[PDB]
Amino acid sequence: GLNYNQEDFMGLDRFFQDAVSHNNTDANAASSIEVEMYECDCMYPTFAEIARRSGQPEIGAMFDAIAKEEGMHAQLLTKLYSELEVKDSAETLEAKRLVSTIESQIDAVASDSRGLRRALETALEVETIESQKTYPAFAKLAAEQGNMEVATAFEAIVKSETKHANWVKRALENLLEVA
Ligand SMILES: [Fe+3]
Ligand SMILES: [Fe+3]
Repeated sequence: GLNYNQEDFMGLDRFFQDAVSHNNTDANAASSIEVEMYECDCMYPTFAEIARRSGQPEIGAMFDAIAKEEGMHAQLLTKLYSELEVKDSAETLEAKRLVSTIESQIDAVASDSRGLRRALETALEVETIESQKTYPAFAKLAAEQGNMEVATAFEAIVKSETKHANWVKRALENLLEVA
């Protein structure tokens, strides 16, 4: 065989960040807020710039639209936990550093067709994990704990992240269709 799994081109897969599981729903909300704001603030704007600089403005507009919706998810949870003090974990700080190293190479990243391909594939990876695993698990726990309002919020976030996965897949299919 190859003898190893190659890491993705330019480390773009490490843009994906997952919320951390806890026993307590306030802490799951805090972790979600953290990650969703990182995607709103940092991840998706960077993907949008890769798209634009690759000559793909429509896909860039999609990433800008998704970014705003990640902020909506965070703001719903903030409304429910008004007093929470959310801080970036080590892993979010590392991801923000990575974002800044791609920004300072943005021209090279975009000029290679893998830049945008891997950005879309990383978006798909997070939207998949969020929609199918992480936020269903948070919704289930919140319900178990009798926290109906927060369970309902996570169920709405699940719906939205599922939509994003669909958007991203359709965009990937078109990106890769030349004609
Ligand atoms: Fe998200
Ligand atoms: Fe999303």
